[PDB]
Amino acid sequence: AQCEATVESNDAMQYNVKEIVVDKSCKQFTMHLKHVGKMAKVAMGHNLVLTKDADKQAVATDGMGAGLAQDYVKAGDTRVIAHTKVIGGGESDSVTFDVSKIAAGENYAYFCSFPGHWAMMKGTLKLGS
Ligand SMILES: [Cu+2]
Repeated sequence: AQCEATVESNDAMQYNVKEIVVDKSCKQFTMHLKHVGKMAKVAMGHNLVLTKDADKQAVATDGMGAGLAQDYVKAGDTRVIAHTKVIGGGESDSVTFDVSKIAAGENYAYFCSFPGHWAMMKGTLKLGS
């Protein structure tokens, strides 16, 4: 609703939403992440990272080497448009980004960069109205 969406992540390594559509009327957009499971962040942590589809694996790979304290996102990664921190069960986080950083027709991927999670936790985001 509005210029925001909510994605729930669980203990089975899956997002509940696979597609997010950003309305052209939005200048800013907010992504809310809820970890609805009950596992600790050191075992089942989840975040939400947004990049072009092409940068997915490169960003996830560098992110794994950043560490948990860095939310598994390489500090100042120029390929990451937006990202939340890594959360454990019972928690949540939000990230707001400038819609101008998004282009029509372009393909964007949101995925979890916690080690090994990217291959199963990913979705598509695009500008469309
Ligand atoms: Cu995850």
